Amino acid sequence: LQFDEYKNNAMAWGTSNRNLNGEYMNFGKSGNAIKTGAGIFEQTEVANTMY
Amino acid sequence: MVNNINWVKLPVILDRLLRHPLLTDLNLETAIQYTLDFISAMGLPNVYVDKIETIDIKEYRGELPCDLISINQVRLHKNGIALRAMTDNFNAYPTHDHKGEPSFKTQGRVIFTSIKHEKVDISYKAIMLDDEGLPLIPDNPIFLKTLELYIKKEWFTILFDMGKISPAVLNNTQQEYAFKAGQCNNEFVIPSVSEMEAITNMWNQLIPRVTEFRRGFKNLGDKEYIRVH
Amino acid sequence: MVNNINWVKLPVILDRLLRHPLLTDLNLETAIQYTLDFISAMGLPNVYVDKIETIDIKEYRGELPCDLISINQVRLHKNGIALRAMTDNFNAYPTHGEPSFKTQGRVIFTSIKHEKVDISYKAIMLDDEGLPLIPDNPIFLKTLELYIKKEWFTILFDMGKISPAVLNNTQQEYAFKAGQCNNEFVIPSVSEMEAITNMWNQLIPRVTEFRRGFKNLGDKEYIRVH
Amino acid sequence: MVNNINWVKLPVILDRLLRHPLLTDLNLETAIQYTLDFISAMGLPNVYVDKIETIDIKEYRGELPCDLISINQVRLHKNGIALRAMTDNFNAYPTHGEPSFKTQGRVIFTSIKHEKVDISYKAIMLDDEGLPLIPDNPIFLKTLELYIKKEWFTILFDMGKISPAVLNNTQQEYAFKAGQCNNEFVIPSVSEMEAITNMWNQLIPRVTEFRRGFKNLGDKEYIRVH
Repeated sequence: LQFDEYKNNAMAWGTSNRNLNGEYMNFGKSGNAIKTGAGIFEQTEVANTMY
Repeated sequence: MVNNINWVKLPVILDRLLRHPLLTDLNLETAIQYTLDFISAMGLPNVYVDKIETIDIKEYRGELPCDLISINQVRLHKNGIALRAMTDNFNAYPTHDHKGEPSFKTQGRVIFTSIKHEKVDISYKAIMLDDEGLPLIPDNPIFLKTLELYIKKEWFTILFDMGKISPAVLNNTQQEYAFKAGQCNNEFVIPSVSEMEAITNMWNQLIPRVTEFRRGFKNLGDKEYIRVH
Repeated sequence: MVNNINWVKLPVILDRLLRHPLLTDLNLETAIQYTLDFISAMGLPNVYVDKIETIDIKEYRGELPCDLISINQVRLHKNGIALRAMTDNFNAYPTHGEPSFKTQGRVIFTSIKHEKVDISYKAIMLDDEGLPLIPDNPIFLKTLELYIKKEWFTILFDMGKISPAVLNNTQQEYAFKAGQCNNEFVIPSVSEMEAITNMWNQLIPRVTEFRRGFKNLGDKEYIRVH
Repeated sequence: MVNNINWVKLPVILDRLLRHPLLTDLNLETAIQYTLDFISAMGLPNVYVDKIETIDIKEYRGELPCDLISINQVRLHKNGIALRAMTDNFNAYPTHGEPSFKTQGRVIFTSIKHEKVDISYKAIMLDDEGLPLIPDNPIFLKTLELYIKKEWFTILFDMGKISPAVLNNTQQEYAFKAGQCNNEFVIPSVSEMEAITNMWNQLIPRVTEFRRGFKNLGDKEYIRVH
């Protein structure tokens, strides 16, 4: 129930950590880059977004 | 080597040289350099003393002992796993991912390893010293005769460039050195009756042993017994 | 190399040379140049300190470090892929693949526009002064003494101040000690023969070590039991 | 080349020559000729600097740049198709194909009438002044020191001011360093062997690297797995 809450909240609320220079800087516990993708609520807000 | 390497001080070599009345202006200062030029050119590993020292690696770097000349093997202090050699050109340098086998690299008074924070044991070779801080030379009178001839060869070369020695005297000294410097090479190299048993076990193997470097070359000369069926 | 490179200064070579009463007019100034002729003519790779340094490629070009002599490799910073060599004749030039590099002076021409690359190179080891530091290995020091002896005795022989059999003996003694010193610095040790034993003895060949930093060249190739 | 080409001015070779007191009448005027005769005699393509310039062809003829020595390639500026060589005896000449070029003086004779072409050529690197700029590499300097010494001692031997044994040593001391400086500047590095390794080992051989600017020459040839 907690791993599926990890699977839903990363699909719904996932923010891509690629900087504008195209390099990730969030590093894990062994030193390698954590590569995260864009979720469903970030990929919808690029074209027709409003506030 | 067949014989034992007994140690004598450096003024033994000036008992022999100043028997020649042309070499009487040789000194200890002149004999110290020509002994070290000789020991290094001959390169017999039985002239150096075998020492083992544990040093600690800080950040892919360790501080190396002072009296070292050459490292036989480095190992790890916790495992006993030996380290081979660094073929990497990019050892401790990280990519911007900020990203297998232990290895080492030695240039000066510093050792460059592939491990970050660990103690390593270094089996090296030094010069054996006296009560004084002088080198201590072997007792073998093949070594002492060809060291006598080497110091006589470099001194007579200086007299021949000045013009104070006929060319047939240097040409004879260069000849008599050339034989005794090969005979000294054959003496200090050719294995003993005890040391040919350690080669009889290595050479004769029904199932070949090809990983003695992972150990400390400990079972290089161990007998490979085979069960009888 | 079996032995280690314990560094000593350049006046060490004049304790040895000024023992000769014909070479008493050699200086530190002349020992500096005749050392630099001797490091480069021999070209032994153990005398060079191995440094690594990152540059920034601006537009197919970047500057090069001030103490560079020879580049071992150049690799990309983010990926890690080593750059091979530029075979192109028309690199930065547009009209109307695998990356590559080419270094001539203090500039390196790469095939990538705006990137960073790590350069692993070689320098001369300096001193507290700005002077080169030499190994104390008495096979190296003896033949470096004989190089300065031979180039000085050549000068005297052209002026007529040295017998023709004296330069002939000094040219002979150098030609042995230059090939003996060469083999002293290039024969592999017990620790470096394992890096050749594991490279040579391969059932499945590894032929792509250059994409890495020649890192796994000495790695033993293990085969499972089935 | 394992090393790099770091530049020094011409009078560094006169720091080295005038240590010999039988050469102390040399000038900067004398070093300019005997180096340019030398640099051309070795013919090393690492000493020359690579430049690329787009010219325009008027009618089977074009204007060539002023610093040129040897053209690597000529390609079309619109296509990228390189030009081979003019084997035609009758190029522009009508009676009553593949593009080509032929360059004699400051003129390049092509087989295309009105186009723009890119010429990858090799030039001499120069100073603040307009004088040639030699490598600092102490094998190149040691044999350029011996080249100007050999050509000065030849003049003396013809004048009868130098014994045959002095010139015969300099003719021999040059003759060894002339091969060593050749081999210093030609033998490939650990990075230039990968231009050769990816080219030598090919299962489907590539035989059309001249149409490109020799760009894909040392590219690795990958085979799919099936």
